[PDB]
Amino acid sequence: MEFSPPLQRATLIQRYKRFLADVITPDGRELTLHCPNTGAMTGCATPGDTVWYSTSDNTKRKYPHTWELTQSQSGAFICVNTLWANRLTKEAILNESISELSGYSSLKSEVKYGASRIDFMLQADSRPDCYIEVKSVTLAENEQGYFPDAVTERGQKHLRELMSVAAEGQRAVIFFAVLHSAITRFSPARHIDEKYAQLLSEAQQRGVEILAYKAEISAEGMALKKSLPVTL
Ligand code: NA
Repeated sequence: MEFSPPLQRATLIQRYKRFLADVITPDGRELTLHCPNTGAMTGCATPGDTVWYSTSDNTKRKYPHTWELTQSQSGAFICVNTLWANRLTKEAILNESISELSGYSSLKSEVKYGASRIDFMLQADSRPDCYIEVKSVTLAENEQGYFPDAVTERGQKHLRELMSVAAEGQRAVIFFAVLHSAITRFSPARHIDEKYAQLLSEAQQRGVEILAYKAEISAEGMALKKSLPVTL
C-alpha cells in the first residue's frame, strides 16, 4: 500500500505515556504525535531517531498527526503503527504475494466462529476453510526477529484457539507480519515469553502452519513481499 498523501519527517525527542511522542520538525519546532502502539516498542523509539508521520485532515481531535514509521539511526525502517498489519496481509493475499495462501475464492475479515474471532478466513469450494491469525513483529536484535516483546497471555490464548481449529480439520495459519527492515529470520522470543514459545512449537506439532513475511517499507509505502525462515 501507498501512504496517501506521503508521510512527513521529524526527529524524536521522547515517546511517553504510551500514546504520545514529542518530535522536532524540520523547521526546528516541537510537535506532539499520537503513538498508535501500546507496546514496549523496543528498538523503535530511541531519542534522536527519525520518525515519519501522517496527517488526519478533517478532524478536530487534539493530535491529528500519527507516528507511522521509525527510521533508526542505523538506517533501518520500522513500521511502528502495527494497526496496518491486517491491511498489508489482506493486500498481499489478494495480489498473490503470499503464495501459501493463493487459490481461494473468497476472503472474509474479523470472523467470529466459535463459542473467538479470527483475523481472516479464506474459503473455496474444493478446500477446507483457512483461518489466519495475524501477528506484528517489530522486535529485532540485529537480524533476528522475535515475538512477543513482552509476555502475552492473550497471545497464548489465541494460539490455543488456532490449535482447536486445526484439530477440527480446518486449515490454521499463524502469520507473522515482519515490520522491521533489519529482520531476516524469525523465532518466538523464548527468552521473553517462554510459555508462548512452547505453545508455538506445540501448535506446529498439532498442524498449525507458521509463516513470516517481511514488509518493504519506505516513507511512500509498505508491502509484504519476502518470505522469511522460521526457527522454533
Ligand atoms: Na491479530
